Amino acid sequence: MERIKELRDLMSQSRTREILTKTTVDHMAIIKKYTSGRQEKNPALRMKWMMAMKYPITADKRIMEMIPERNEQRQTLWSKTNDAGSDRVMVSPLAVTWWNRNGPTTSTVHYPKVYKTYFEKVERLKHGTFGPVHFRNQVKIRRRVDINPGHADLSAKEAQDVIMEVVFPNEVGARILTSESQLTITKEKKKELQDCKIAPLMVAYMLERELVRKTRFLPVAGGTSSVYIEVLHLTQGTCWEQMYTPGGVLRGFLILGKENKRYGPALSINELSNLAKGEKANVLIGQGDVVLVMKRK
Amino acid sequence: MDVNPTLLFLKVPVQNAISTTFPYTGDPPYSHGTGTGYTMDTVNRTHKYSEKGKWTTNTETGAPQLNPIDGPLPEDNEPSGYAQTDCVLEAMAFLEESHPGIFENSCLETMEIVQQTRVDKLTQGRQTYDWTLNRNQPAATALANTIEVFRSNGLTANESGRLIDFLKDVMDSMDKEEMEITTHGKKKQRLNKRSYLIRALTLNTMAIATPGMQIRGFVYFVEALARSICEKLEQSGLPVGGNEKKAKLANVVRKMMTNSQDTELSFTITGDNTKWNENQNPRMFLAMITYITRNQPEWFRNVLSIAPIMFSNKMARLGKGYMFESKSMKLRTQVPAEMLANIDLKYFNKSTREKIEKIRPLLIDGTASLSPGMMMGMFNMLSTVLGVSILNLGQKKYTKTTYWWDGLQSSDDFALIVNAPNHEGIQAGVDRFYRTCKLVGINMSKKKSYINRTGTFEFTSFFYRYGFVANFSMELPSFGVSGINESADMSVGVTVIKNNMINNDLGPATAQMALQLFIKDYRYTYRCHRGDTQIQTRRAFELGKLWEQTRSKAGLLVSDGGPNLYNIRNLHIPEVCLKWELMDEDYQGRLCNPMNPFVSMEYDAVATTHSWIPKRNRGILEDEQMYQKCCNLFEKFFPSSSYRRPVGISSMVEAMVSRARIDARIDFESGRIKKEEFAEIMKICSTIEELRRQ
Amino acid sequence: MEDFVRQCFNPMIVELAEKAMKEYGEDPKIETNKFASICTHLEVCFMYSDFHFIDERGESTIIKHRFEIIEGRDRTMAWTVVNSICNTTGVEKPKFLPDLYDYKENRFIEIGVTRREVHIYYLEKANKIKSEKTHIHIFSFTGEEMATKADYTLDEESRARIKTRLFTIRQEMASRGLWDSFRQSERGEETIEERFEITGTMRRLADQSLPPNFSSLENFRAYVDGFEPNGCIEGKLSQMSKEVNARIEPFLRTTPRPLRLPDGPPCSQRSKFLLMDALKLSIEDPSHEGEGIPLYDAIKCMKTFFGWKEPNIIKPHEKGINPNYLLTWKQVLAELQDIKNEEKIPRTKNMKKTSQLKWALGENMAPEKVDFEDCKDVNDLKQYDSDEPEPRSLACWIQSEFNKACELTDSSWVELDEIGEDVAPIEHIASMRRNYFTAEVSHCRATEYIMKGVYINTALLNASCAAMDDFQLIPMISKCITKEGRRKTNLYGFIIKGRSHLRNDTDVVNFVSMEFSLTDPRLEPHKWEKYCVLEIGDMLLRTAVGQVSRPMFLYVRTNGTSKIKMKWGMEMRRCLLQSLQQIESMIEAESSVKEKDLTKEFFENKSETWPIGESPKGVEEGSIGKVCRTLLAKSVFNSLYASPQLEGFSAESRKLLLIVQALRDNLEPGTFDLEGLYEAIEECLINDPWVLLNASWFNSFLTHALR
Ligand SMILES: [Mg+2]
Ligand SMILES: [Mg+2]
Repeated sequence: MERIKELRDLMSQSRTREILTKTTVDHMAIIKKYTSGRQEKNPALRMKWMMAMKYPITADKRIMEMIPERNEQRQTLWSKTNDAGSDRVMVSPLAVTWWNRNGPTTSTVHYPKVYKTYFEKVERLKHGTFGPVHFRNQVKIRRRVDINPGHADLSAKEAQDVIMEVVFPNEVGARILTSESQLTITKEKKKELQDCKIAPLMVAYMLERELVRKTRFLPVAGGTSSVYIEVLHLTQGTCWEQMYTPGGVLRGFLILGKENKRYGPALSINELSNLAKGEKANVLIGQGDVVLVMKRK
Repeated sequence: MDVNPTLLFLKVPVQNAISTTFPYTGDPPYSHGTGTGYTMDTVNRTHKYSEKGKWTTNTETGAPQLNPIDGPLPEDNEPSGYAQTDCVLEAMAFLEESHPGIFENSCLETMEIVQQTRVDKLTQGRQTYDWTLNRNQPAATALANTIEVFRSNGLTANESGRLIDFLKDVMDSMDKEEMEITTHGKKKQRLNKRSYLIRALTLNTMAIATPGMQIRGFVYFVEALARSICEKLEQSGLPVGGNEKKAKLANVVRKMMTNSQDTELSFTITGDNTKWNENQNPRMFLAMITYITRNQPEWFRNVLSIAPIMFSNKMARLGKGYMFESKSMKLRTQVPAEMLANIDLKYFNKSTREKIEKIRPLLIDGTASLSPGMMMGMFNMLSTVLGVSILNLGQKKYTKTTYWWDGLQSSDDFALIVNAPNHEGIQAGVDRFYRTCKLVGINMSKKKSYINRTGTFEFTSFFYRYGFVANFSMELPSFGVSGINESADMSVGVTVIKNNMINNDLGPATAQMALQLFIKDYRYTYRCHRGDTQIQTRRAFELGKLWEQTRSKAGLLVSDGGPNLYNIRNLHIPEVCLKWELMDEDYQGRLCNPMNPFVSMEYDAVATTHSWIPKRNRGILEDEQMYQKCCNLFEKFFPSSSYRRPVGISSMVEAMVSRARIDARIDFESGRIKKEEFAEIMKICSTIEELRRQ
Repeated sequence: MEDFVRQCFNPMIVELAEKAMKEYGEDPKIETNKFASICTHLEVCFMYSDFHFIDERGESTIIKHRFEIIEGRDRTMAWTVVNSICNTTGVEKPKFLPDLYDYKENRFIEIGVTRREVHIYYLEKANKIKSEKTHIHIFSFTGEEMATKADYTLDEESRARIKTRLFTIRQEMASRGLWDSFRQSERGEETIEERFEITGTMRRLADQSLPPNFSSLENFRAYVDGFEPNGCIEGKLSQMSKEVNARIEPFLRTTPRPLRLPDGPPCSQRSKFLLMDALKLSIEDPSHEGEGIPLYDAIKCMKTFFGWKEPNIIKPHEKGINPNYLLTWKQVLAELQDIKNEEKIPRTKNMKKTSQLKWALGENMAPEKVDFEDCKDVNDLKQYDSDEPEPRSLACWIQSEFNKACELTDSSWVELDEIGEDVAPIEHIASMRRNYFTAEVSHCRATEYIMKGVYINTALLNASCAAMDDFQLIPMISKCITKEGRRKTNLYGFIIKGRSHLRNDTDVVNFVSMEFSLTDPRLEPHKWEKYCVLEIGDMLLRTAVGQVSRPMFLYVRTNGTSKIKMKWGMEMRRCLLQSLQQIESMIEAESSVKEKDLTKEFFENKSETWPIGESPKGVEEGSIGKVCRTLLAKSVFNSLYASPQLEGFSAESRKLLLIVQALRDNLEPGTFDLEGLYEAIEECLINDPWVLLNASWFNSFLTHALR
């Protein structure tokens, strides 16, 4: 298949083979920072020039199935061309507009669930009340203020564990797998996002914004709660202050050792549920560690 | 009637209309004031302010080096580089005495930082001088080139992933008798010990100068220590910014004026220290680092001293050179600065002639030897520490007189406030502060400095007047489209306006006008005008059809031809969520359908059909994307690597192979791939395993 | 790391390890890796010992204690315990300290946790300690383990628990960025501290980086380590001559003097297009076929004017060849007529290369690039001429330019996009301020200049991008809304763009600009030194005597532009923002003093006037709208005449303005090198008309403010 063949091609070259065999997973992120080339200068001018092109956007081959080649006015929405990396077709913004006005509708029930923080902001602003504006000399005072309140019970690393369990179940490390009990929030989010077609990376980012506490060192002259820091641009200025009130199963495993070929091919984390109470098995955990483990008895 | 805008100052005080004195909102279109001549000028000026020091010849590079430390005390008011070691050490000692435990705690914090740092930290810099290519390159490219050359020269410690091990590799490379550079079919160059040393000790001129990779990590550690020191100093203007500067200006004025008695006299100097880096000696920085790191583990002191040690033997690259032209036949040519040391002196003007004669004895293999002084932008916070120490020397317990001073220092400006019984005491205090600054090598700009009764002053483009501070240290940012896509552009525009309001003192009406200008630019760029309008564009027909079809036009995004609902109230709200309640159900479902064929500063944006990816248009490493090609193909084996930094013991290839085998087995056992595909994948995995074992 | 150690292990083990480190005088704060190693060893030993008992028959049951700990106790007490055990059970004396005692196996068990591989650690321990009758168990953080004769005393469950604990500790260290240092700090069976030495070349460089009276870095370190402050600064100050001082010179009402403006011939116009001399041919209500495309709009605008005649030179360009300019204009007219009679015109019209166009665009005039060595003997070869610029004197035309840029036009030039409805009171205040400013500036001439620059630079950039190597003809066009509300399209002239092989942002593309005008150049020839001016027709104007025919001229000049300059011109709308900000700033400042909103007082009073100009009678006051328009014109002229001299003058004269302000506040201002500041200010005054006008403005302000 494509990915294994690309891996073999990379391992054919001496230098890339050297990197792959030498670099451990721990250091992968480090070499992720060794970028080449340069960054575009004047990206705004580049985008303006691109928008004048007939087909400046990249889509996938699937767009041929539903989006027609031309609209009523005979304007060509997409053409036949590739990006030299994959079967990415070149399309126009007319295709985006045509999808928005005629594309297949779906049920957007997960969007309020996934983007809970944004809709909470919308509700807080919607039902808020304003008071007068007071002009005076402003005495700002610096403090740490919660940009994101996060879950009160969950910590930062514990929130990351929840996110990993929810979004990437078969990439959880030994700490999650060897734990004894699962958190209620984990089961709640699992049930909530059972059948969600939004990108898992976006879901992970949203869960991070919702559960992880983030704090910033800011100067304030009033309310210093999470609901008040988001409307800071609206409530304070150089010499004015605006009175506002906001309107609002896979656990209990013990690592026995490294991979043991006599116990069979390595398993996935999801298929550890079919092991008996005590049965030993090789399993891939984390980001590629094959370990022989077993259930507690 | 001749219009004279500055006559407005006859009524409005200068502080209230200071904005009218700043000509540009944005970088001006000339970017002039640099070149080889300017580099020669700064080198000559630095050597002239120290000329009464001791001359030596470096035993490792042969570079002439001037040492003004402990030189004769100045007799005039011209800039001097004769810092006294005892005076600097005494200033550090008194700063420690007035802030007991400051150096020890800073050292502990920097020790944790030094132990926990990673090599990729060096990829976060700006244009850096690559010695492997002898030219400026991006930080990541230069770091990768250096790592490749070190590997080809048998230097590997940096493979541990720790910056300290990369620095150990740099130290080891300094001992290499020969350095081999291979350029890509192949071209081999050999640098002897002296050539590599000089190359590793250069700062390239095109902050003005740029160092190479061999000093960046040491400088980073030294600046981390300086940051720790400065965070504990109330008189330091760094690293805080925004309204923190306002608060500390107010605090210094309050403490110097309110505390004073009814008969005490208070004055304030708005003082400039322009070009005071020329008289900042690396040896004095080594002295103060040595004093700071007293009673610390020897390795920590070794690193922290290695930084100034390298800066002491630094070399300056002259740059592009000169351009010659002829009128007889209209000829032109470029003369590099490398031949500038062995050329006649009739092709240049008089002033360039004098520059060349002045700098010739310092030239060593295309670089000028510059031991004294520093270049701006490297040890800013250490210089802030020195200036704050001199400010701390202004307490009554250190002056032993009736006058006393206090102020603010930020490495590019200073503000002083002197209290004394009468005018004579104010003069005496000013003289004492100036003379102590001279003792520690700090030179004050008399032309750009001025004094007046406390109540109004300036500091780092913050203008204080009777308690009201106007912040004008930053320019208005660009309010046009960023250029990622419709969703990202809208989110970034609103977020930029909001953050400028929060931090850059952007006014409400100015914020509204900026929002209007951004919306105009966005509509022009993405051809997403209101749709009810009659602007003719290739996207006009579809937008008009969508506008006629829809029932609630307020729910349409601006990219879909909807109206702009953004005001100061909702700049913090994503556009999709802002008008989610007003959207038509069918339009909302189409726009937010995850199965669409388009979707593939931290800003908040919902993933919609407008999140498309635009068309992408388009040394020491044979393949420059080698590391990216490896890191990609790992994310499609472990998607979580995109969100979380991966952790594991096994090598990348072994992890990918194990994942491939497991996935192939699982997908074959579910009737998703056939026997032939399973056999092919297993065979390829076996081939990869053999390759890794080979 | 220390935080991780404290938060990872239970407090009992933390206290045990702290006591163990204290016994050897090791500070956990500085030796963090050793602390972590001790904690891990103690945790593993306790896990090995715990959950193991001995039944009454002799077998071991998991719930007498099967194991006795010897590592987590004092060395003397540990020796006491080991001696008692050996005496009671008759076991051989261990040469070194054991970890625990196994009663069931009646032996001494040593447990070792290794950061490296297990077998190497086991071999080292066997070669070092084992000797005789000692069981050794080695664990690793990677899940491996080793034991003598492959004999493991514990059951698989406890070994699995220990392996899992070590594996998770490894994972958490890796996630926290501590595993590298922890793994690199193990050599054999000990745990060293970080090592970073200065040797070889670096040691010599360090020994060469000291004050004059030190030979080695170690000696300098010794001097600094024992240094104590003993009146060093006081003695040095008493030794320094009194000539080194900062004497304050008072700044009174009689000390400041006018800036000395440069002398010489009057300065000339250097803008890219005409400002107050511009003439536009306009079509109202652009309802013609192919609307919105500049070429056809330019054609229609040209058609509206009757009065074209034979062009001729009236003001020659002293540096150029006038016939080339005349032929370029004739060729433009001929090509326009050709496309007109062709009846089928495309979006863009590219001029045919011609001798006149080749010369006017400076094509091939660029000297060829040759190696210096191949031409080093040329007698005429010299460094690229960078002599001092020729000084120029201030001319009255720049003041007239600004005066005309400050006044109102009969039509609107800027139409801003809508924003959301205002709800918050601060939003209403902001809207009121913005709407007043926009109403005052929408019809200003400076807004017309902004739009002119934006349109022209956008067209030039697009032509350069598309027609890389074609002599594209670019009409100079602007859009307007009249009082009646009918759209109007204005044509000021044409620009012919030369070769546009623009690789970098600062390389020049040369163009030729021809611009309609109604002003005769002969009145101010010095203003038009860079122009060749032709008389291209006659225009009828309605006056008291009927239709008067006045000559209509064409200002023609060769110019050049870069990508950065075009981008700068396209961003001229920012000027509006700047002006608004300035006005807002003033209000805010005043509000801070008055503790109340002053938008109405600033805008709706219509009786407060600001000093905004000067006349023979004296200082002239203007309304708020006049101040807004003047600030907008100043911003637009700063953008149009941006130069290093302008920013130098602004920065240097800000200090003098603040000093004068302090004098006006009775704050007893004083200086140190005031003459130096005057020299710095005056060094920026050479030839730029805008900077010279600003200097004259400052002089007038000084005259009035000192009084
Ligand atoms: Mg200053
Ligand atoms: Mg200042």
